[PDB]
Amino acid sequence: AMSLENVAFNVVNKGHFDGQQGEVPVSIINNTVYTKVDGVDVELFENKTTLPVNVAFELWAKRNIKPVPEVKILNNLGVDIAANTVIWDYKRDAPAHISTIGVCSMTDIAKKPTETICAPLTVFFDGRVDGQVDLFRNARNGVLITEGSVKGLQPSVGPKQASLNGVTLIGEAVKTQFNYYKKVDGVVQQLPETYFTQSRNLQEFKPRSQMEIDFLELAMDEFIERYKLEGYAFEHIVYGDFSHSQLGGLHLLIGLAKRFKESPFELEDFIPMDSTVKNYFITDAQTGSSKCVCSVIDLLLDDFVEIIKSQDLSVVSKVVKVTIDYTEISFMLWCKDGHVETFYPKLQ
Amino acid sequence: AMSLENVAFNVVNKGHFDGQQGEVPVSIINNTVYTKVDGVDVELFENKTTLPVNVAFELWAKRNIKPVPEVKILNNLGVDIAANTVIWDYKRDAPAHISTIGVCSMTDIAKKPTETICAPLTVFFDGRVDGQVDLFRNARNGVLITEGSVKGLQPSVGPKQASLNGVTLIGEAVKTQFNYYKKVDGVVQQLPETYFTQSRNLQEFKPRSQMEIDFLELAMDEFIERYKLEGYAFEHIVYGDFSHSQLGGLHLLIGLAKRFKESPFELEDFIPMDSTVKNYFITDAQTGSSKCVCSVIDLLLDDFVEIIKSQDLSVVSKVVKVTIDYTEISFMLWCKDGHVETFYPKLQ
Amino acid sequence: AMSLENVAFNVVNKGHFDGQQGEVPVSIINNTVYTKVDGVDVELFENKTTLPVNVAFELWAKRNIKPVPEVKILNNLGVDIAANTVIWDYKRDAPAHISTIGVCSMTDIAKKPTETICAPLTVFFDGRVDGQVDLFRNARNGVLITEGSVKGLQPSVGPKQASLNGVTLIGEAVKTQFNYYKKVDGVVQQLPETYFTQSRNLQEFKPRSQMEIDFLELAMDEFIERYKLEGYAFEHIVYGDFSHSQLGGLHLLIGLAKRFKESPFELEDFIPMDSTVKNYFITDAQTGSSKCVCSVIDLLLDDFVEIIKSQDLSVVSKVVKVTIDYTEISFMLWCKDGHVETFYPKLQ
Amino acid sequence: AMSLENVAFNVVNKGHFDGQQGEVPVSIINNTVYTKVDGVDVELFENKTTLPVNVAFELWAKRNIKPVPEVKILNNLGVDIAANTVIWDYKRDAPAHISTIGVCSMTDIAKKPTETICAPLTVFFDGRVDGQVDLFRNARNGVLITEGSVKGLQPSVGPKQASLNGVTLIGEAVKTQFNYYKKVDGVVQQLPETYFTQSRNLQEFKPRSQMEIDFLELAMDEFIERYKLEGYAFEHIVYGDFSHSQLGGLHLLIGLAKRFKESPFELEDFIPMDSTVKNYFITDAQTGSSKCVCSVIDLLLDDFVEIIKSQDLSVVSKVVKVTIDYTEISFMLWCKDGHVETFYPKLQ
Amino acid sequence: AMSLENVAFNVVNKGHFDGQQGEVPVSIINNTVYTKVDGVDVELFENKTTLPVNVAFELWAKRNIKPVPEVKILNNLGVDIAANTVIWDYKRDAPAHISTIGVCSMTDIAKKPTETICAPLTVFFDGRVDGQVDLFRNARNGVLITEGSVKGLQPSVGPKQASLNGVTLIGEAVKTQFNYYKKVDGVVQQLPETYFTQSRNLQEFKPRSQMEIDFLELAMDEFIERYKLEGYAFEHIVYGDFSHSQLGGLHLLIGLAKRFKESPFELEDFIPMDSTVKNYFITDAQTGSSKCVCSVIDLLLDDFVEIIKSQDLSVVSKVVKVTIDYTEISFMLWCKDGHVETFYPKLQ
Repeated sequence: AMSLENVAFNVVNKGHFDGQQGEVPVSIINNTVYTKVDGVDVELFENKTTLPVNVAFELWAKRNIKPVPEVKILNNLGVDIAANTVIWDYKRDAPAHISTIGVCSMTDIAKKPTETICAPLTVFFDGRVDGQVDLFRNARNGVLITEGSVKGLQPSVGPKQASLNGVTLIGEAVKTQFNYYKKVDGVVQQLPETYFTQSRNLQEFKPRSQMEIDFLELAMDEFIERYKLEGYAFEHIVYGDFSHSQLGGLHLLIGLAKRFKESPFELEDFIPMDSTVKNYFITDAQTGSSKCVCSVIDLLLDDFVEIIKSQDLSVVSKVVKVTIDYTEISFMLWCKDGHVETFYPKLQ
Repeated sequence: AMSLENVAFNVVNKGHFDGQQGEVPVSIINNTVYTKVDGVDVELFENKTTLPVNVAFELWAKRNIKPVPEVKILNNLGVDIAANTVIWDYKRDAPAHISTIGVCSMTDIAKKPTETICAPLTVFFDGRVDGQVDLFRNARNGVLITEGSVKGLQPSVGPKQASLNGVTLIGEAVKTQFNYYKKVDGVVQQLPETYFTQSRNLQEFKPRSQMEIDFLELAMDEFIERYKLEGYAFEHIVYGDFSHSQLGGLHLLIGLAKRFKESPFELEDFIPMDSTVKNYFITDAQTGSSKCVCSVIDLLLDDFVEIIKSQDLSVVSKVVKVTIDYTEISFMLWCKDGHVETFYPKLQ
Repeated sequence: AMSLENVAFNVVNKGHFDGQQGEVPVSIINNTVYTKVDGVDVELFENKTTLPVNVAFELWAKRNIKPVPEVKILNNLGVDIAANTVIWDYKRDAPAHISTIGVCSMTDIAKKPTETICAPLTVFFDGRVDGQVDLFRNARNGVLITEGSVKGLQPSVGPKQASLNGVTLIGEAVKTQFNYYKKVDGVVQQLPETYFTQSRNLQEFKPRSQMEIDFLELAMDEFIERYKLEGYAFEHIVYGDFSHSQLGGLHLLIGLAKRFKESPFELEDFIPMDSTVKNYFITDAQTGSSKCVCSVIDLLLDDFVEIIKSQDLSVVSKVVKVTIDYTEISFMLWCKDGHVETFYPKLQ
Repeated sequence: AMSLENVAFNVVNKGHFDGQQGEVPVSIINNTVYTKVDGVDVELFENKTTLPVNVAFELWAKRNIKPVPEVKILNNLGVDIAANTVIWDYKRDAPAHISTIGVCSMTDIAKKPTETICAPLTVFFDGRVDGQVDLFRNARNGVLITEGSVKGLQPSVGPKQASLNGVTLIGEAVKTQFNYYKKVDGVVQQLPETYFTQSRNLQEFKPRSQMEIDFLELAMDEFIERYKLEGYAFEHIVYGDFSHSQLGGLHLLIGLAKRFKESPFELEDFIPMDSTVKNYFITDAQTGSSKCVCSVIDLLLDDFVEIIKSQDLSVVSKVVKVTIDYTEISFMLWCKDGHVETFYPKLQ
Repeated sequence: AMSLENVAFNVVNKGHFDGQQGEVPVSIINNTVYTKVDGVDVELFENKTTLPVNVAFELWAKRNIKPVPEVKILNNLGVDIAANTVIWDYKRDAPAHISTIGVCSMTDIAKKPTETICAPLTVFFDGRVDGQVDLFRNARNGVLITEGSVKGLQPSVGPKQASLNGVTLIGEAVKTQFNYYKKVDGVVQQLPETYFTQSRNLQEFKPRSQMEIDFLELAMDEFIERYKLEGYAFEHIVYGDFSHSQLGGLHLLIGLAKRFKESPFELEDFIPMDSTVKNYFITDAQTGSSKCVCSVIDLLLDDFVEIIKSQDLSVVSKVVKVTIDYTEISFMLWCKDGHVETFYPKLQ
């Protein structure tokens, strides 16, 4: 019994779509959904998607309000569609997937993920919903998340953090660390050994290790001494070189966060989307040092130190592949006389 | 149980809103309403109104599909709103009235015309719908149409023609001639004795009298001779003077229709709406004779001859007030030596 | 080397996309594509589709300019996508199919119809293009058109008419009659024995048989006498009953065309798309007789006479399934005392 | 002498509409009003309303720039329209009322509030403008604000705060505390005894009592001890329970402000408008505790303590009505064994 | 004292901008200008231009309503801007020139054509307006039209036809044949000896010579015999070859008009603008013969016969430059054994 007026009633009264009966008067003007509240129009939704305004409104109302995997993880695992839910991409202000299964009549390719149209697609299954672990078992392609153990299936421990209504957090009142399972052409995959990005903000950056606490509190030369990082170019890669017109290094989010406490800078997110590696056009406000494409990754400083210290420093230029968020991230490693010159997530 | 998807289901399956249950998938993109038919979007409605697209769609679906009074009559009678129906203005491609009573939740000022908000508005009542003659009796202001007599109420015989789905016609299978009643401040008002405009097109103009048949067949001089119209300036007023840069006269639709059979002309409808008198920026294609504001009225030629022959031709300039479509239309009558020079529907 | 400026250069210089090199300055304002010609913007395309303006522009430029099957035939045969071409739907002013194969980077689901994503879709193949008969042989699902025989494949002779740039015609300088082939799940399907709709207009209707010439010339009673159609309700079904408020019958396009020569009527195409059976909200201008859903089919009068004369007239109400344009069209046959009362393409 | 170019001249030169003569060149592109300043377009106004761009621009230019009652007060008092001013709703970025009286030709229902169309509407009168106290005296329905005493009328002391150009403040250089008067059908109303919401922000929250200073400085168990609030569920209602997946309580703005100093949270304002009680979809970033509909009221903690301590705690579930901002606010009071379990502003 | 409300008042009351004082309430919604007429919005203008809606509305209201040169002539003469008028392009529904001089504050580059910014632009001057012949004399660049002689200036007799409000006509009540003058870099230029295109429609085509009357009446073979056109390929060039998939010839409008009387065809105007030579994607409905780029010129058949009979037929391929509408139109002349094979307005 789906309608625009019922989706709007649910938004107004329940904060989101909750399957409740009722209708509120709605008006659609351009890309905005309004509702009449005491004779005046109140904005309910501004469409930032490439879908029709009323269709995007319904998918946003029908979004998953439980902690879900971050869109970058789902993309890295090859998820095409979700089973009977909408994973809302809060970085793009749009649905994470083109089509739905049992969600919205306009976007639905099927009502149940058992339909033969879903067989070639990697369907996302949520073990927290009844029957979805069995639906994954029967599906040809899919990704499954669970809070606990699945009989006979070997798990992949995912990241500590998940997205709850666009807030990335490590849950204390809710579980955010999931077990991951993947099936390709009916065969359960052995998910690779992986590092995870920490998904922190520059504004509210918090250290998650004694090494990260020491990076933010110590001076550059004290930290590099304490952690035996001489010859690993942390001055360039992590701290950043602001002495020339082209900003040197600055590829770790912790280094950007440290810089941010002292002086501000403009980070232009020219491709605004969730990804393991982010690219910014950075302009340092203090010096005027800038870089059009400054690739930034948020790895735990210990994990980045482990990666850089596990590389052969005998070649001038070399690609270093690292599994991060289940995807293969290529890095460019540049050395001279057995010491690191630069190390950065490889641009195109 | 009103919804956008239900209004669209009714349009698709019933040709208009018919109160049927069901929903079709709808998408709204800009000012157009689409529906998915076999995987592709099919346009159902293009909003040409100043109302939100979904609101205008519902009012158009909920339009009156019975022969109704032409919008010019309703306007001339001071109608502000209709009771539990939508009079669709096909000349403006929009609802004839801003608000509704018991039609659409967005535009509704009341559910029943008995609500105190309707008391100061001239509500249109349709005696063909049960209980509407009683609602007119209780209404402080209103206009009533009926197919027969209402005990005690003195009728006004309206025009022969009515509008059925945008087609103005004199009904043969349906009744289009109504009795008119009006109330101002609780008091039934006597509607004036009036002429009616014939509501004809220039393209499909058909004569409705032997005088009109003779105007279209006889040459200018033999028609003026046959009907004793010498000294009444029909050469200027009805036939039109195309000899100078400013187009002379041409204020009767029959004269424009006669001209149209010999040579074409541009009629620019700069205020596109239904009205007793229409204004056009006319450009004669043959001669290049033009007039920015050429007021045109479609009176039966006999009725126009009666009006012009009932005037005193002894004054140079005089306003002549004639009741047409229940409204007083001022004409400007210009005479010299007891003969008409010009007679035209008075501008501004 | 695809670009908006190159697609626009091809439109301006070649009349459509022709793979020519070059660029013209383009501006996009709202849903319109303009080009600068001597300092002023000239409109190249108005987007009437639900796709982005630049994407719809490219698909329209890349439209098939050879005589192609009419969209109603393709839909009736279950075509989902075309192989390396765009079938443009001139009734909807939009692409006939959502996605493309090797046409446009934005709409492409594949570059070649051999990609596993195309396997479950009924791909349209054109035997007039090199390698497409082979691609049909390899396709899991598909519809093939050819100008001659394909060794081993049993053909279905299609309609005489095809669509060349939106003009439906029976080709004299070009071939418009194709052989049809269909495959469902790797298996070549036998297309049914079918009648074809004639695809004529009400305005430019031309008779295609001596029976059709006699329907338009002879009066109702002498046509029914000459062709022994007494008791088959042609007075109601084909000629139409305009005596009551609800318009009776009028389900054959030839009957509407005959009526159109005497007096005009409004046909409201509330679902504007190509289909075997069309639904119109009809208002007869002469009488005021109207019908919200008047289903109209354009069959050759001989074919309609054959269908109605091949029915058992001994039951009060019965569904009659007739294959027209490869699809099964249900009719409702109503009889009384061994005579037809009504016969109409069954609604909903 | 009202024009778009004159309204724009006033905005550019006076900061708002000031009745000054002059014109600036204006361009309208979609929902934005621009002005040419030295050959380039400078944005003057982005329309966030459901009114036409030029009409909304004029109403915003003609907004009241004196401290006015907050829109939530006006709505609670039943104000329909303002007399010869525009109360701009800065929460909705739109006019607070549909129509105007003597403001804008497009929205005006009358030029003077003495017109019979205004008689049934509750017109807002400002005693600070000459003759408005007399206009209220003569009006059938209305709300009057004054800075001082009105002869013969008994006042209602309103809130300390008013809105000056969207900034809610307790005036020091201007008077923001008004006397309120209301008339219904010619009869001056006895306005009810009421509490007022404090209209504070979460970001710039400031305590307005020693109890509020102690709530923010003391620990939970110290405050509940000092103010004898044991058994009143302040731990749940005011402090908030973040231990479970559903966020417990958190219905007072002071409690949200206290939480905000320690850790951040997402408050989703799904119905963005001014109201006595606000509803937010809250997600606690630290714990992942969330609630789709968390009703929040900003009462002075002393006023909330007075309300909760004046309730009978002997029933399991009970509705408690409290007059806040002249409106009746229903609360849900849940008790067990003579102690409060929860107390919250009642959702639908 | 220019305003949107005053431009709209002039449109409503005068049919166009007439410098009259007054204002009407206006609303702008998207690309449409509306006015309130008795409580409802009536559309005044739909913007089809790339200028802001209110700016395009003012330029259309301020359009030249006197017979003016056709836009193709102005373009061929290199006109960039008009002096104190707007030449409205009715083929593009937009101003013919980007900027104005003394017309609209938004588009104005100057108030008087004597401003140094106008010196490098070819300004159009109208000798029918006081002081414009003098402004042409002082102009560095310009085109002047006059109804009579200008002392000392050698005239160019222009075409018989001009455009009066979008209607191209040879004036009888107005003068449409002008004297043309041009200045490049202060120097009066001698305009070439030229043919003129006749500016006729396919629908309302009328012959303008005994040769043109004979082309439309006589069969192909007897016209070619009567006018001694054997060996000049009129069968291909003028009559058109519809026997093959590619439509042969058909480059003269009279030939298209003759064809149009027997059977219809689609002419796709892919570059919709006024030009000496027009390009159409033509599809013959009868045969299915088509051509993506069919260049069509409307020359008087006598003028085309004179051009083709004045060519040397001894070379296989040759470019023939003919002056038409003051511009040099290149034709491609193809011969074999002393006879014409084809002659067409040379593409790209």
